[PDB]
Amino acid sequence: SNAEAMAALKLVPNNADFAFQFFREVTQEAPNKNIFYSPVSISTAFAMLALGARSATQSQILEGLAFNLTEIQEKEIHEGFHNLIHMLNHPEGGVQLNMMNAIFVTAALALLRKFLDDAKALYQLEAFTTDFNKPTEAEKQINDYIERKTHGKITNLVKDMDPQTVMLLASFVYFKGSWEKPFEAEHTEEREFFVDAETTVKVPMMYQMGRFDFYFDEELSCTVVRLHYNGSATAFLVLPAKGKMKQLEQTLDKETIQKWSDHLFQRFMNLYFPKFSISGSYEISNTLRKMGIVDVFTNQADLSGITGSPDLKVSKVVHKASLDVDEKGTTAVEIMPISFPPTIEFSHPFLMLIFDRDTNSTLFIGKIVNPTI
Ligand SMILES: C[C@]12CCC(=O)C=C1CC[C@@H]1[C@@H]2[C@@H](O)C[C@@]2(C)[C@H]1CC[C@]2(O)C(=O)CO
Ligand SMILES: NC[C@H]1O[C@H](O)[C@H](N)[C@@H](O)[C@@H]1O
Repeated sequence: SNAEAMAALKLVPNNADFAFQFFREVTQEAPNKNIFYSPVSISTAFAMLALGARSATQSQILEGLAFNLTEIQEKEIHEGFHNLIHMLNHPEGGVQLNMMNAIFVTAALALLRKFLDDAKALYQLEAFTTDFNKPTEAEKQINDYIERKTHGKITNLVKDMDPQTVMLLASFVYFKGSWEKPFEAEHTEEREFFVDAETTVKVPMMYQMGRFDFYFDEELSCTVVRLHYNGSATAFLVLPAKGKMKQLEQTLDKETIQKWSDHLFQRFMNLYFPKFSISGSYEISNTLRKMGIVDVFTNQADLSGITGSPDLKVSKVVHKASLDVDEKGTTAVEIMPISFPPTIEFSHPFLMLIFDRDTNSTLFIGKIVNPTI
């Protein structure tokens, strides 16, 4: 839904499929914890490796990313992702996501100019020769890099790095949206959030009254509220009924998303939503292995497009996503609402799904069980 987004849009179902398989996988390996990551950022970091991959290494990357090579060209995927990053990262554009990919490669290996140029042009890759036999100084320099790159918002990407690391793939992304409809800060008050409930925490609960996109599904036992950001990003806030999270996790896919957005309608309501911040920080190898991306991690990797020899493999891929949510920030037609409008209060665990409306991509997937962690 942006026309400049032509190449990016060809990617829309494949990226959404990947986004939600990844989600299904990760909620299994960690069933009662905060989950927070950037699908678009993971998809983008891996497609970028595909630039340098050959044969079955390459085919597994692209397929595990949910592309079917018999129906889409490799040219189009890279064109797609270049168009996507360009739109998400562009200053004049609707998101300013500032999502970043970096590789840290052992000084003991060669790099091809062809890979460095292709990956810079397409994917804005920064690549660093790294002496992993100085773990202390490697760690400190990598974390300083993430810190400086994120204007302070993300620090401590890596800790205790194997001195035999061949290549670290880093993707990281910080976001704070500006709300199309701001919450009034005078009315934020600490209220109770029900984690367990053997557990209960106090959270600053924001408040706003007004017309918001809303939908209830009975099938899933979920209240859906959708809030726009200024620009083109939008947030779906999904409140499952007590006892219905496991079920929502196991079903959630892009068809569920399309159902929701097809059926949202503006409803006047009292909205209570926590002011909070969340990080997710993962080494994502297993998850991707389980999704069928195998050889890239093993000695059977063909990354010869990177080094010019079949000597490279991905030792470690760290993904860190970070988000702040608060009240901020910035007429002639106003509804005459019913006497006792509904109240929706996100005060028990919920999903937060952040998308771009210009490229129809999933920017963030959050499962918030405890907004004070
Ligand atoms: C699932 C969906 C439609 C089917 C598909 O294969 C890919 C997606 C993922 C992104 C979704 C999209 C549509 O639903 C419209 C959405 C929600 C979009 C993100 C932003 C969006 O354009 C809107 O929020 C407009 O309401
Ligand atoms: N198949 C074409 C596509 O993939 C290659 O690996 C090239 N290096 C890149 O520039 C191009 O867009």
